[PDB]
Amino acid sequence: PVNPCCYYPCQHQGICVRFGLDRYQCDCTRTGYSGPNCTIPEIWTWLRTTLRPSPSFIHFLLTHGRWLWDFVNATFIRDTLMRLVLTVRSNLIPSPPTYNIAHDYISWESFSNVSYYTRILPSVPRDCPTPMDTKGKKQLPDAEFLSRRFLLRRKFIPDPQSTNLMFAFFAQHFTHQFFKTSGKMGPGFTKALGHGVDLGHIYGDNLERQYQLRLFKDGKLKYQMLNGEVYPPSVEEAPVLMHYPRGIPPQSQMAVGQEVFGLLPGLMLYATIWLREHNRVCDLLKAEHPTWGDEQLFQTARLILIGETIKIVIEEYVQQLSGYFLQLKFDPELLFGAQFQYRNRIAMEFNQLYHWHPLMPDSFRVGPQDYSYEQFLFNTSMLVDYGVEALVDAFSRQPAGRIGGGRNIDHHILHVAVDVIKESRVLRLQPFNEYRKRFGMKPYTSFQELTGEKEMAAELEELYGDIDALEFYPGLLLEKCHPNSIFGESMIEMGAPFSLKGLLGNPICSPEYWKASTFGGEVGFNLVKTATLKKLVCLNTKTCPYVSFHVPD
Amino acid sequence: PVNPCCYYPCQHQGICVRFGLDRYQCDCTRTGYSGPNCTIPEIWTWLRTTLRPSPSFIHFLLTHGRWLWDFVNATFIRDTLMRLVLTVRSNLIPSPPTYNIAHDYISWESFSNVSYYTRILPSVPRDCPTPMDTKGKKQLPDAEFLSRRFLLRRKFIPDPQSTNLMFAFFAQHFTHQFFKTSGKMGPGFTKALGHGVDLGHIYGDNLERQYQLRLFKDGKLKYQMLNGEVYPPSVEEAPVLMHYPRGIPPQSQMAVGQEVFGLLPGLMLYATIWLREHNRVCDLLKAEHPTWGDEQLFQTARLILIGETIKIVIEEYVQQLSGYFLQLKFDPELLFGAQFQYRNRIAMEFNQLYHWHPLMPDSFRVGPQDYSYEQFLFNTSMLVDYGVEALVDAFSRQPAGRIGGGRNIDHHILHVAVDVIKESRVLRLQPFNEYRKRFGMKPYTSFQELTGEKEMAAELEELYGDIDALEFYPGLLLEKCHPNSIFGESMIEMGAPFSLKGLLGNPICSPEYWKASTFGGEVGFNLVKTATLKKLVCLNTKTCPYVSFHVPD
Ligand SMILES: *[C@@H]1O[C@H](CO)[C@@H](O[C@@H]2O[C@H](CO)[C@@H](O[C@H]3O[C@H](CO[C@H]4O[C@H](CO[C@H]5O[C@H](CO)[C@@H](O)[C@H](O)[C@@H]5O)[C@@H](O)[C@H](O)[C@@H]4O)[C@@H](O)[C@H](O)[C@@H]3O)[C@H](O)[C@H]2NC(C)=O)[C@H](O)[C@H]1NC(C)=O
Ligand SMILES: *[C@@H]1O[C@H](CO)[C@@H](O[C@@H]2O[C@H](CO)[C@@H](O[C@H]3O[C@H](CO[C@H]4O[C@H](CO[C@H]5O[C@H](CO)[C@@H](O)[C@H](O)[C@@H]5O)[C@@H](O)[C@H](O)[C@@H]4O)[C@@H](O)[C@H](O)[C@@H]3O)[C@H](O)[C@H]2NC(C)=O)[C@H](O)[C@H]1NC(C)=O
Ligand code: HEM
Ligand code: HEM
Ligand SMILES: *[C@@H]1O[C@H](CO)[C@@H](O[C@@H]2O[C@H](CO)[C@@H](O)[C@H](O)[C@H]2NC(C)=O)[C@H](O)[C@H]1NC(C)=O
Ligand SMILES: *[C@@H]1O[C@H](CO)[C@@H](O[C@@H]2O[C@H](CO)[C@@H](O)[C@H](O)[C@H]2NC(C)=O)[C@H](O)[C@H]1NC(C)=O
Ligand SMILES: *[C@@H]1O[C@H](CO)[C@@H](O[C@@H]2O[C@H](CO)[C@@H](O)[C@H](O)[C@H]2NC(C)=O)[C@H](O)[C@H]1NC(C)=O
Ligand SMILES: *[C@@H]1O[C@H](CO)[C@@H](O[C@@H]2O[C@H](CO)[C@@H](O)[C@H](O)[C@H]2NC(C)=O)[C@H](O)[C@H]1NC(C)=O
Ligand SMILES: CCCCCCCCO[C@@H]1O[C@H](CO)[C@@H](O)[C@H](O)[C@H]1O
Ligand SMILES: CCCCCCCCO[C@@H]1O[C@H](CO)[C@@H](O)[C@H](O)[C@H]1O
Ligand SMILES: CCCCCCCCO[C@@H]1O[C@H](CO)[C@@H](O)[C@H](O)[C@H]1O
Ligand SMILES: Cc1onc(-c2ccc(Cl)o2)c1-c1ccccc1
Ligand SMILES: Cc1onc(-c2ccc(Cl)o2)c1-c1ccccc1
Repeated sequence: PVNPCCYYPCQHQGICVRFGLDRYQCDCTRTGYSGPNCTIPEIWTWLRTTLRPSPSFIHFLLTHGRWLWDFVNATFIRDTLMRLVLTVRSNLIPSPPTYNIAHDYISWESFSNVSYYTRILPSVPRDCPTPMDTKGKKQLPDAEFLSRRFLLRRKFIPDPQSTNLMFAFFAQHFTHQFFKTSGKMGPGFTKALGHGVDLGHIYGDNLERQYQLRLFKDGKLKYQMLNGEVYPPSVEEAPVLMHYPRGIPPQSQMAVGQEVFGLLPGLMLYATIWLREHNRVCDLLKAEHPTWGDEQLFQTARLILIGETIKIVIEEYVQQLSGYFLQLKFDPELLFGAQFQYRNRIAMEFNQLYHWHPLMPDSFRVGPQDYSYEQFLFNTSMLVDYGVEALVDAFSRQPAGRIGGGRNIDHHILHVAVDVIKESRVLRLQPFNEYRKRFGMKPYTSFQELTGEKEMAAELEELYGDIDALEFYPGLLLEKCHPNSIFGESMIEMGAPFSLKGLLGNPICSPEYWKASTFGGEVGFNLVKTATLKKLVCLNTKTCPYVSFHVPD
Repeated sequence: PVNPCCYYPCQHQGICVRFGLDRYQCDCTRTGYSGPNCTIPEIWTWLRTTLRPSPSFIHFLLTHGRWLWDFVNATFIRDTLMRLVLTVRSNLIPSPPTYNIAHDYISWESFSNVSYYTRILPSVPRDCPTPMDTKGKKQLPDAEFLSRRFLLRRKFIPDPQSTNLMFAFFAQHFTHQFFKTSGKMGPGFTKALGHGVDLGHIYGDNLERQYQLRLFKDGKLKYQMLNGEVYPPSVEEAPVLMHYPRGIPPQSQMAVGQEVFGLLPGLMLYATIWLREHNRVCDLLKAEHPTWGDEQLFQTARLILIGETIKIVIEEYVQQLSGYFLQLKFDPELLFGAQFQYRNRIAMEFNQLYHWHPLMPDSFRVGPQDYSYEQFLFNTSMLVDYGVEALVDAFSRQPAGRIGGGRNIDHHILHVAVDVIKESRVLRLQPFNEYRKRFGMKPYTSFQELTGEKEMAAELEELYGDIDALEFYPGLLLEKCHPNSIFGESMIEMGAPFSLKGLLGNPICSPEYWKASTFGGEVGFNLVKTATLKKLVCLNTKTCPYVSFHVPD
């Protein structure tokens, strides 16, 4: 008997449950709808859907009318809108978490065992004909044919929106503090148990690396000093597990907290500037707190860096991504009037969503010369050859690649985008239109409606067979971008809920932690409120390069 | 220079922070008060303190006027009051957690590392003359002299309130799912990382014991069958670490999930009745869900037992403790309108508070005969010699001891109460009057005001020297009880916030989990809503004994 839950009968977050041998029931409890499929609207939900503008229309409002938004930003509405953004987005995500790679249902284990990635939509039941439910081919398209013919960069397409490499590296570094899929345990499992902005990519997955990384005097961290400049220490002085090539000297590695940050120079760059920041904050704390032991200087400085990070990510990072005239604002007090769970756990769909490799260029330009991937990847010397200044300046000037549209992944990195597709299939994610539905959107009715063109659309229909079978990652990357934006709507309406729920679910944003005492008094609390990217690189530097998430357009 | 934070300058939850070499500042952020010590009231907080009745007065209201409360219970106010009780109590406890044995300040480590017990009030700074701050002797009273002369049961004082042993055993069994102090890591550390009603005392601290305890067919658990009755299996069939005496046969142990439950027969008795419940729930689920695999039957049955547990604990357990005419009610929807963090982490003061050993009698009466402690402790055969029925009947008939007043711990168990005092001193808890203050009450001004008499009061002043130095556990147990109640006010106003915050902070109470789908449809959801103690023992039994948290008065 065909498993009824593969027709996806339950609409609007209704929970499909199996009864008897061939029956099903939708749990519509607080879905706001009624009926056997959760399709009969309650009076208020009806009133809201009949008044609810198009997502692309609200994107239009936020991206037009500089005069109106000058007024909004200069008044209190700038706050109310922000509070609305935070609230309406974060509500789409379950809190506490619901599902994981092993359980398509609420369970105490999925709640307890934090080494799972969580899950927004359940799995595709294995007892169903199609691998995507019931629509599509009985075996769906090849992974590297999709990746090669639809994601492979033929010519470089720069970000229409100004995004630079100083941004993309920030996205990688920042992101790998909570995306640590362990090949040892398999797909849908994490080594980063913080599940948020804990700076586990600076301080480590465990207390071991942390102890082997900090200097234990004045709360600082261990550090080399090369050419008169401050850098991370080597495995000789701070011996911790870190992936490197098998031949480089030991005085040439560095110790950071994220095992992979030795590979790319941008990652180790951020490790450097953050570490300098931490030790500087330690200095500022000990200036006012001569009596504190080491570990309080450490923990307080860590909280200050967590605050600075969420601050910069919201007001500059997501600002650059959004293109909104509305100036986003990091004020945790905006949520003190709301029902909000200060708690995050990361979903499968959110790192698969976040694979933004098209941001990487054809080459890496530093100054007048040019480094290919083979020269840039794994390069041990470039980070210290050029001052941190010079690398920030060169990265913040070179454009980054557009993420949407398709055919904009360099051929070197392209293999990641293949594995993700295959990984999607092992994680058994639902069809693109089903996530599309769960994040408040309407499913596409044709491939040509998806891509906004006719060639890739025709071929996509030739491969998948039905739009309802398109896959999560592919369709998310082949969607048409908004006009002059860095990617289309699905990445907006899906990624934004995860990003904001993860940035403000941090307990430092709670009413309990969000006090000046938590950050060693007023100097550190204002140090979190006034943090900027320019302050972060420049305050830890001998000179100011061009530092920005956008090129000098 | 004397550490200023030992004067406890900060009032009303203000955070004492040290500046310079000899300065301090109180963080009064949302304490509702102003000023350098947090003593200047804001207008609304002033209006509330001038209208706030005495805690003992509200205790008077809740414990008098059966007619008025017949009306209140029969109407909707029965709900509003409950929502008030839940809200006002739970607000006293920090969420997310704040402190631990190692950090007297908010830190990412205290947030992350769940093997710590949390902490409501900070430690006593070590750089201070008195071990309790600044008031009292430079070395404070002996532990076993206090315990022997002030806590030792001279004659049995029965609970004025009807409490029986079927209750006290329930309190022990129920409590040891979240109190698992590990002697290996030291004081202020736990093995029960659930920190709540996860039934880790039925299913285990880890997935290992869990797998070695369930039968993996139809989601049930392993089980022996002795005399035609269902019991837990032995270490031969379910081999898991469990403390026992070093000589008893292997076919005489049993496997439960709490390592210590083999020792007392009441503990293993609850282990039995719960296990029978679980397997019965598995049967009920598979009756409607022929298609579910083993592990979904397991996880769903576990959630159902968690719901049954919180239900019984709130509406029967805490009811028996309270003596309130107001019928308490477990409805998680009462908090769906509130700002409430569905998240709990256990504090030091809450297991030290919960050491209720005076509930244990001089002897253990079963039927016409009587077993001394030496006969009852560690007894392997008594649980199976008498039917579970007969043990429930004998325990629910024998009175339990009053907890307050003092001089009511049996000499056998008395040593625990000594260690707790010493353990208090290693955990460096603050003075009794300081917790007294933080839970909304006024510090006692004299020992005779504490005990309500003159003899123990005079000697307590002779030992401690000042009431502001009296200790948490001792003063909590020497306090005068309310008239005809099981203990005084401090146990009420302190323990109630921890108990309710822990009972409703469970994620099954969240809006996300609290659905009929989470509990395998409607039969299990109503099985949680209609759970009672009588249903729990009787539905898993051949006959109904007298089962109640109170004697047949
Ligand atoms: C979060 O979840 C993950 C995944 O659930 C956890 O990591 C996994 O943990 C699993 C269990 O700890 C582990 O799965 C095991 O799978 C089998 C289990 O079979 C056992 O039992 C049978 C029979 O019973 C045996 O018991 C006795 C006891 O001593 C044995 O000697 C005797 O031989 C008897 O038969 C046997 O088939 C088997 O021999 C096992 O004992 C094991 O064989 C596996 O090796 C494995 O241990 C799984 O591998 C873990 N990893 C993954 C990726 O799933 C993770 O721990 C958890 N995190 C937290 C914090 O809870
Ligand atoms: C929750 O918190 C608890 C407590 O914080 C965690 O359990 C504790 O973990 C502690 C650290 O993991 C542990 O303390 C350790 O302390 C001594 C001394 O530590 C040394 O630290 C550095 C390390 O120097 C080492 O360098 C080389 C490099 O590889 C080592 O081999 C070599 O052995 C050398 O020591 C020294 O500079 C310093 O001087 C100290 O000597 C360790 O030696 C102990 O073995 C211990 O591991 C503590 O014992 C743990 N237990 C308790 C009760 O505190 C718990 O893990 C945590 N939970 C989570 C989930 O994070
Ligand atoms: C130099 C450019 C980059 C290279 C070479 C690169 C390479 C890789 C590779 C090889 C993997 C496979 C991971 C694994 O198997 O565990 C991977 C994973 C990943 N990359 Fe990249 N990447 C690059 C840039 C980026 C950027 C710019 C982002 C996003 C902002 C990104 C996000 C990720 C994520 C999210 C993962 C998977 C996370 C996990 O489970 O750990 N990468 N990357
Ligand atoms: C025969 C009756 C009882 C005996 C022998 C008994 C014995 C003990 C002993 C020996 C400890 C030692 C603690 C340790 O070192 O880790 C202990 C702990 C404890 N007992 Fe009792 N107890 C009894 C009844 C009760 C009851 C009725 C309660 C109800 C509150 C209770 C609550 C506790 C608590 C909370 C702990 C500490 C928890 C921990 O850290 O694991 N006990 N008990
Ligand atoms: C709930 O969803 C199911 C699945 O989409 C709907 O069931 C199908 O209805 C059509 C039209 O009558 C039938 O031909 C199919 O055989 C049904 N499939 C199954 C699996 O039952 C159902 O109609 C929806 N509920 C309502 C009220 O429309
Ligand atoms: C790593 O980067 C360094 C640059 O910092 C490379 O060495 C430079 O190479 C360019 C041309 O490739 C020269 O023009 C520079 O003069 C070199 N500078 C130094 C200090 O060596 C190095 O070759 C790179 N590593 C790899 C493997 O290509
Ligand atoms: C805040 O708390 C401190 C400590 O209780 C108070 O300080 C004491 O005040 C008395 C009277 O002025 C002095 O004799 C003591 O020497 C003070 N002790 C210390 C450590 O300063 C302080 O007065 C309180 N603040 C206010 C406004 O009363
Ligand atoms: C454990 O309890 C059993 C009771 O079931 C004890 O054995 C009983 O003891 C009483 C009097 O002590 C007798 O009247 C019963 O006839 C005995 N029954 C059985 C089956 O032995 C046993 O002695 C207890 N253990 C200890 C150490 O005292
Ligand atoms: C001019 C009005 C600005 C309001 C800012 C709200 C930001 C969130 O607008 C988004 O719209 C989407 C449309 O599909 C919804 O799916 C999301 O739930 C909602 O967060
Ligand atoms: C007339 C019945 C009133 C029902 C409401 C009682 C619940 C509120 O309980 C209150 O909790 C506070 C914080 O823990 C304490 O300070 C108060 O003493 C206590 O009354
Ligand atoms: C609105 C109805 C009010 C009825 C008057 C109730 C008087 C309660 O009197 C109470 O007596 C207690 C001792 O029993 C004391 O502990 C309390 O301080 C006191 O308020
Ligand atoms: C792009 C972009 O542009 N605006 C964005 C946004 C944030 C909040 C709301 Cl509401 O919208 C995002 C985004 C940010 C993070 C992840 C994924 C998308
Ligand atoms: C005893 C007793 O009596 N009433 C109680 C009560 C419940 C809610 C409010 Cl408010 O009061 C309690 C209690 C409840 C939990 C823990 C410790 C004590």
